[PDB]
Amino acid sequence: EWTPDKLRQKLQTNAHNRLELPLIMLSGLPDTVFEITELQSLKLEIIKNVM
Amino acid sequence: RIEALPPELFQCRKLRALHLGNNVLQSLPSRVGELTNLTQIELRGNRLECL
Repeated sequence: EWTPDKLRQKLQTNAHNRLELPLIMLSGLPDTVFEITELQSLKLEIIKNVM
Repeated sequence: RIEALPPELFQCRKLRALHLGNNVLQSLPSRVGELTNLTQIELRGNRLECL
Protein backbone atom coordinates (compact mmCIF):
# COMPACT_ATOMS: atom_id res chain seq x y z
CA GLU A 1 0.00 0.00 0.00
CA TRP A 2 2.89 2.45 0.68
CA THR A 3 5.06 2.81 -2.44
CA PRO A 4 8.05 5.17 -2.12
CA ASP A 5 6.28 7.59 -4.49
CA LYS A 6 3.41 7.81 -2.00
CA LEU A 7 6.02 8.62 0.65
CA ARG A 8 7.39 11.35 -1.64
CA GLN A 9 3.86 12.74 -1.68
CA LYS A 10 3.73 12.44 2.12
CA LEU A 11 7.04 14.32 2.53
CA GLN A 12 6.67 17.64 4.33
CA THR A 13 8.37 19.96 6.83
CA ASN A 14 7.75 20.43 10.55
CA ALA A 15 8.05 22.97 13.38
CA HIS A 16 11.84 22.44 13.55
CA ASN A 17 12.69 22.69 9.81
CA ARG A 18 13.18 18.94 9.30
CA LEU A 19 11.95 16.54 6.62
CA GLU A 20 8.89 14.99 8.23
CA LEU A 21 6.91 11.89 7.29
CA PRO A 22 3.43 12.13 8.86
CA LEU A 23 2.22 8.55 9.37
CA ILE A 24 -1.30 8.48 10.79
CA MET A 25 -3.10 5.48 12.39
CA LEU A 26 -0.97 2.93 10.55
CA SER A 27 -0.88 -0.84 11.05
CA GLY A 28 2.90 -0.69 11.36
CA LEU A 29 6.05 0.84 9.96
CA PRO A 30 6.91 -0.11 6.35
CA ASP A 31 10.46 -0.79 5.26
CA THR A 32 9.74 1.52 2.32
CA VAL A 33 9.79 4.37 4.85
CA PHE A 34 13.33 3.38 5.84
CA GLU A 35 14.27 3.10 2.15
CA ILE A 36 14.10 6.90 2.12
CA THR A 37 17.52 8.12 3.29
CA GLU A 38 17.05 11.91 2.90
CA LEU A 39 14.56 11.85 5.80
CA GLN A 40 15.25 14.17 8.74
CA SER A 41 12.25 13.53 11.03
CA LEU A 42 9.79 10.70 11.66
CA LYS A 43 6.19 11.23 12.78
CA LEU A 44 4.38 8.09 14.00
CA GLU A 45 0.88 8.77 15.36
CA ILE A 46 -1.04 5.98 17.22
CA ILE A 47 0.87 3.28 15.33
CA LYS A 48 1.02 0.73 18.13
CA ASN A 49 2.54 -2.78 18.31
CA VAL A 50 5.49 -1.58 16.21
CA MET A 51 9.02 -2.98 16.36
CA ARG B 1 26.72 30.83 14.10
CA ILE B 2 25.85 34.39 13.06
CA GLU B 3 24.64 36.62 15.88
CA ALA B 4 23.96 39.87 14.00
CA LEU B 5 23.12 40.52 10.36
CA PRO B 6 25.47 43.14 8.85
CA PRO B 7 23.90 45.97 6.82
CA GLU B 8 26.46 45.18 4.10
CA LEU B 9 24.47 41.99 3.52
CA PHE B 10 21.47 44.16 2.61
CA GLN B 11 23.66 46.55 0.59
CA CYS B 12 23.47 43.99 -2.22
CA ARG B 13 20.06 44.09 -3.92
CA LYS B 14 20.14 40.87 -5.99
CA LEU B 15 19.40 38.45 -3.09
CA ARG B 16 16.60 36.03 -3.96
CA ALA B 17 16.69 33.05 -1.56
CA LEU B 18 17.89 33.86 1.97
CA HIS B 19 18.48 30.61 3.88
CA LEU B 20 18.83 32.35 7.25
CA GLY B 21 16.87 29.92 9.42
CA ASN B 22 18.00 28.03 12.53
CA ASN B 23 20.58 30.69 13.40
CA VAL B 24 21.32 33.01 16.32
CA LEU B 25 20.25 36.14 14.45
CA GLN B 26 19.16 38.50 17.23
CA SER B 27 16.93 40.49 14.86
CA LEU B 28 16.43 41.09 11.16
CA PRO B 29 17.26 44.70 10.24
CA SER B 30 14.68 46.81 8.41
CA ARG B 31 17.15 47.12 5.50
CA VAL B 32 15.61 43.91 4.12
CA GLY B 33 13.01 46.34 2.75
CA GLU B 34 15.69 47.32 0.23
CA LEU B 35 15.68 43.76 -1.14
CA THR B 36 13.30 43.33 -4.08
CA ASN B 37 14.58 40.16 -5.78
CA LEU B 38 13.94 38.24 -2.53
CA THR B 39 11.22 35.74 -3.44
CA GLN B 40 11.81 33.39 -0.49
CA ILE B 41 13.58 33.77 2.86
CA GLU B 42 13.96 31.09 5.54
CA LEU B 43 13.37 32.75 8.91
CA ARG B 44 12.08 29.85 11.03
CA GLY B 45 13.75 29.26 14.38
CA ASN B 46 16.57 31.68 15.27
CA ARG B 47 16.37 34.28 18.04
CA LEU B 48 14.19 36.56 15.89
CA GLU B 49 12.45 39.01 18.20
CA CYS B 50 9.97 40.29 15.60
CA LEU B 51 9.68 40.56 11.83
